[PDB]
Amino acid sequence: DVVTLTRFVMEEGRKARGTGELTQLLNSLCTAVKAISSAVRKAGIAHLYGIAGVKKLDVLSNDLVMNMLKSSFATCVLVSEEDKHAIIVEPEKRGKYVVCFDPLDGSSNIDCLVSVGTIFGIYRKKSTDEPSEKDALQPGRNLVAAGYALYGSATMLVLAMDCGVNCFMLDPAIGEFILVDKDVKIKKKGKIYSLNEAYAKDFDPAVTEYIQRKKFPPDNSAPYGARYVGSMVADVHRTLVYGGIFLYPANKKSPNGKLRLLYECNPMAYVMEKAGGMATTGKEAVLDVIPTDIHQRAPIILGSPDDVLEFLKVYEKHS
Amino acid sequence: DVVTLTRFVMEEGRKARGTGELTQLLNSLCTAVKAISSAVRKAGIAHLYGIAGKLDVLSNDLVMNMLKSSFATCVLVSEEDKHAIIVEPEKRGKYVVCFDPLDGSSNIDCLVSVGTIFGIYRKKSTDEPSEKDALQPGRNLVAAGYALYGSATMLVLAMDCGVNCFMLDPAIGEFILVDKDVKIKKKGKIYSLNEAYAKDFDPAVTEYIQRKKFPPDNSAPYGARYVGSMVADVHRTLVYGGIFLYPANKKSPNGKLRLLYECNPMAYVMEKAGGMATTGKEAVLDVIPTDIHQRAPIILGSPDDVLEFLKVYEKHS
Amino acid sequence: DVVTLTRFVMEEGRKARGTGELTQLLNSLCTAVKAISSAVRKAGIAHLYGIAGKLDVLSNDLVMNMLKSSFATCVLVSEEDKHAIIVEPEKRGKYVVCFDPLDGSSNIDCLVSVGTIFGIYRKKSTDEPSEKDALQPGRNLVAAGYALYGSATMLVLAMDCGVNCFMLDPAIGEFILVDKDVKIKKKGKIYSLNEAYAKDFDPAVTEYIQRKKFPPDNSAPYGARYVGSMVADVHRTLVYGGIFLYPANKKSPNGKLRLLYECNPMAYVMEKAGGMATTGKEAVLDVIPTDIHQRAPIILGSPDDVLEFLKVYEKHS
Amino acid sequence: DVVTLTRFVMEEGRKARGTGELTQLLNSLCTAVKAISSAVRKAGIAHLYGIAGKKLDVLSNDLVMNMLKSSFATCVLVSEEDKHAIIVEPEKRGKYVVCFDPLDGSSNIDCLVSVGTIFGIYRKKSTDEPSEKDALQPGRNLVAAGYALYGSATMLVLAMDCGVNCFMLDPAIGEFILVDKDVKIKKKGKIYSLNEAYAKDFDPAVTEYIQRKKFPPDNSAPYGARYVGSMVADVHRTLVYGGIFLYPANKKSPNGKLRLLYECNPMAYVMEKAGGMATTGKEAVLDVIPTDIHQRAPIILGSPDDVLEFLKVYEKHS
Ligand SMILES: Nc1ncnc2c1ncn2[C@@H]1O[C@H](COP(=O)(O)O)[C@@H](O)[C@H]1O
Ligand SMILES: Nc1ncnc2c1ncn2[C@@H]1O[C@H](COP(=O)(O)O)[C@@H](O)[C@H]1O
Ligand SMILES: Nc1ncnc2c1ncn2[C@@H]1O[C@H](COP(=O)(O)O)[C@@H](O)[C@H]1O
Ligand SMILES: Nc1ncnc2c1ncn2[C@@H]1O[C@H](COP(=O)(O)O)[C@@H](O)[C@H]1O
Repeated sequence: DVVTLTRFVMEEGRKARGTGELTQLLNSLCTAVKAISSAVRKAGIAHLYGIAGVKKLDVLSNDLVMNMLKSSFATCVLVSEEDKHAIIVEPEKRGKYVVCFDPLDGSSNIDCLVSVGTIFGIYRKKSTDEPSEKDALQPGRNLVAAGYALYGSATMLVLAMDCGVNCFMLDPAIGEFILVDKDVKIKKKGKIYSLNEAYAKDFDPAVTEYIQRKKFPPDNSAPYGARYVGSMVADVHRTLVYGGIFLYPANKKSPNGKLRLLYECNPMAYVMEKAGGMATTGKEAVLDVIPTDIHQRAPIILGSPDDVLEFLKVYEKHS
Repeated sequence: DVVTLTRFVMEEGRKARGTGELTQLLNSLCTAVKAISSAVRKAGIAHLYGIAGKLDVLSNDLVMNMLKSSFATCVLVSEEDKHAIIVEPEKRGKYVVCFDPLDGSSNIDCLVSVGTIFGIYRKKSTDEPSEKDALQPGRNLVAAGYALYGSATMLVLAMDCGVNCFMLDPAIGEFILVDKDVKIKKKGKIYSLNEAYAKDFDPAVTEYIQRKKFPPDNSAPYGARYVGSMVADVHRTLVYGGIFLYPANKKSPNGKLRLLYECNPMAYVMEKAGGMATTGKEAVLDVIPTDIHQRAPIILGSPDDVLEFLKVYEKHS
Repeated sequence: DVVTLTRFVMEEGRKARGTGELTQLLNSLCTAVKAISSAVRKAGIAHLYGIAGKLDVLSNDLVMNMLKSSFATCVLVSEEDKHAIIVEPEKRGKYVVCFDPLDGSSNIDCLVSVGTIFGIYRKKSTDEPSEKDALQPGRNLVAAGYALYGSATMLVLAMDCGVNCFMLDPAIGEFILVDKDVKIKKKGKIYSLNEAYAKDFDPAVTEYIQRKKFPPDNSAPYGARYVGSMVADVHRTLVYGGIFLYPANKKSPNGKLRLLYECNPMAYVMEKAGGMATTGKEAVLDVIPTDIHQRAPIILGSPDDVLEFLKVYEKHS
Repeated sequence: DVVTLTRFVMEEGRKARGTGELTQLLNSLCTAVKAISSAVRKAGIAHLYGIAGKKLDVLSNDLVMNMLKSSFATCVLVSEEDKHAIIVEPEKRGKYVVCFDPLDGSSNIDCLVSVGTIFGIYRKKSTDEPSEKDALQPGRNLVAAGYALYGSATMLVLAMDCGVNCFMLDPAIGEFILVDKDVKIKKKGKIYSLNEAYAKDFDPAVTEYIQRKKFPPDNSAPYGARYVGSMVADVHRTLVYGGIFLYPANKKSPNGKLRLLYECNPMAYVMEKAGGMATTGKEAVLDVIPTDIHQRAPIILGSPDDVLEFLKVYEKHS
């Protein structure tokens, strides 16, 4: 039976015997995402070039996501990549959830018409205290739901919650997300590696060794294929679907990595873990780092379990 | 004030005093690219998943049928077809179109950028059409371009006057001209190639890549980016500048990419944008084919980046 | 704040402390309707005219399938099917839905507005589901409404709390709420019926019409509009006020529009919008169905206009 | 096997050996009609309703106007929406005068019924500096005319000297597909269309005619009646399914209410080219010499035999 994202989430809420606050939050985020998809695809640019005689996309996506999340009456703290401070929703529109999100990841690459996406992660406010940004600083392990939408050749939403990962595809002709892959699990070992090899001179010796093992295999197996789109969502998605490892490791220029923790690392780490994968900083699992700044960055090496173990072994070999 | 692809192509056709045949051909190609864009975006998959109770094949069919219908073609060479398709006599015209309907079709599962590459040579031969009519060097190209289905659908069309990028507005289904007489940056900052095959790279491309991560003059290293979809990687080179290399690595030491419908369109585009495209040994538009599916090595990009590659190449010959 | 048909129905759902059966049924209906809208706007037909080489059945199938799949229906009565469909025991829920999948389908050739009409009852008996659960008088409706595919697509949804109108934004696949707690004008200035039947009208309606063209006093005449598809005509009546009439006539002694999925849904919308709907002899919402495809007379619209019809009607009984 | 509007129009420009200017005008108009259909269908209303935190017929006029000036094919543009004729800037002038109603019946849009765009195109017949007088040509001199109906699907009906051709917009690729070729009207239909409020003000010929239509003298079946109140929807149903449309003169002007240059003449032209008729009661609509760009005219149009039947009872009350 076809199932849409909306009929799936609603039914899952019924099983969960929830009041419907998270379901609203999610039905809101699903509209924000169709609107961002529509804009990314440039529906309307004829008007910008004077067919009849606008905001930069990342400003617009931040506004659509934030406006729909406030109007859901399910949020109290929202953290966005675009905003230096956590937004505390006005009491009238308050609910119990905290939402960390990256509205248009890889937006830099839009001029080059590169895949771009939206990352989000949902924490329940654990405090009984008046909402402050101290409610967003929860470890990834405490996530209720997390996921991403990827605006590629087609638009796909991947939604991860305690039951697992489910992929959903947008049909633009009717504005519905159809369930196309349920209970997605990742390849145990894959054949591809992703990292920006441009930083070769600033790489950590353990990273340096791991790539070489993939280029010139000791046991003279097939060399691993290289791929690096440079937009996190395109890269974790291909890693989920096909398997392999994605690395955005700590390199000398940026000792804590470059990728932000709450809205890029923890959502992706949670997807990867619920699909049978792993995500590690090198030292710990990404989902266990306890955040001290809502915009804190983390190293991330994530992907197919065997491949992350192999990296972790060359890593442990340099302690 | 607005120009659409249709008004541009019709107007250029007028300036050139053409019979209207190449104009009818480019229009058919435009409709095909929109129909492929809608199908790449999965418009209608709810009907597959049973709401009311192949894509690369579809793309090939859409292009084939539209081109035949244009009454502008005599020989059609496709990536999906082992032999050149010769048009029925009634539907014949003077042009030869070589096209890869959906480059990177593998990647559609990972929803990675996909594209339609195409080249148009005029049939100069007096004879009845045959596969040999597709064996003309890229230097004999009348027009070429691609359509990328990346985060938005953009068509890049290059003809004698220069390159022009067009943005598809899906709402009204119209390609609006967004960039005229495009010229690529002289030097770029990104190098693109699959470093997995490092084990099989001839010493010159190995030395080239090293000079990009550890620069002799102490500049900053180039960034690395590799979609693994030629159209995607060449459009980022066209727009952001840089160099793209699918060299002959020992595993497939003739290159991978095909000359008639992959390398020569992107090469023609690069030359009309002020760029360069080489096999290392010679310029890609000049290598005369022996086989419609002949592979070639190709290195293309900003003039000073491709010039830099040629210098380490010649320092190994 | 924007409110969409999805966010609005959820909230009504939580206020009503429902189990979510009806919310799932209304979510299902929403999807079906955006799918029928696309099919009506002829999306994809290029494919049929060979770009690469009956609308009501597809509409019946989209509403039928989305409804069995909601797990909330147990008896479905469509205009298309001669018998009430009984849902399969695994897929049963408590609601009984009567619907006309693409009302006005006969005029789609002439590109006339078309729409979908639905009513939702709640099964009353504990017996095995049968055609008899569908036979409840209109007064017992939990919700009812229609979707008009006109110059834009609109869904009007009446529930006990009131009538609300939603507009489809086709760029994002969302029904945005544009009018909330609609109420109809008390007296209108448009009368709507097929005056071609004049030879067969009973004297009450023949007097009533003459009374609108030649006012017995000296009011301006009422203007006349008859699009010819109930959804288009009753939607104009709701928005602009007036009266719509499709009475019995000798050839249709019992009327022509069907009680269960045409008259009762519109009567419920009229009545919750502060309007009236009558057969002439009794309110449409109070007649008891004996058969599912039963015909009935209906005059509906602004309260003052319908009352003035009822006075000339009773003057001839 | 498709032929699109772009291909049909281009192939036809080539056969007629034109310079290509009429082809640029007609191409420009096709885009403007697709831009309007998107707007009519409410694509984007979420932004107006604040998803991120009449104007429709003024926008329609802006889309048609700016697309035709840029075609470089026009020199005088007469719009319903504008009091005076627009003269094109000397550097963008071509040889065509276009008369158009950019969104016909945009009163019915609240109620969401069918609205449409109507146009007729003329060639400038004199050497003089362009003026409103260039637009003052009887419809007999039209080069091409048509309309676009934004009904349940969007359709463009184009009528040129060779015939009337109906094209359907596939919105999923924005392409007008030729769905029917060289269209001909039925000789006689079974629908009559007019607003019967005016019964009080109807002159005796149309009162007699409509009466013969509901109480048919020869005891045949009576005609059905339909009236949408948007001329595009009403004339289109008349083309497609046959019958008669009337919007006659009465005390609300002895001259009718619809307009000659951009409502009457385009539909009168399409009607004749589909094998139908269009009269003012006295002269064929395509022959009345206009003297003002917003001049009104009575119009009865439709199947040949039906218009001929009205002319018989019209002539009876003179
Ligand atoms: N739609 C949903 N799908 C998954 N679980 C949900 C759903 N809605 C609510 N639940 C769960 O029930 C708890 C309370 O939900 P709620 O009452 O809606 O705020 C949440 O923390 C969720 O984990
Ligand atoms: N639309 C076009 N834009 C660019 N040049 C064209 C155009 N159409 C034709 N010409 C030129 O004229 C030659 C013959 O065109 P034709 O006779 O129309 O098929 C072409 O091969 C082009 O070099
Ligand atoms: N979404 C809703 N809109 C308004 N009424 C509702 C809704 N959901 C539940 N109801 C009311 O509560 C009753 C039980 O609904 P339910 O248990 O979900 O099937 C229905 O018959 C309605 O009268
Ligand atoms: N696309 C076409 N369809 C049919 N007739 C055309 C078309 N293009 C040109 N014509 C005819 O040729 C004449 C001269 O063409 P032009 O020089 O472009 O204005 C026009 O006034 C028309 O009568």
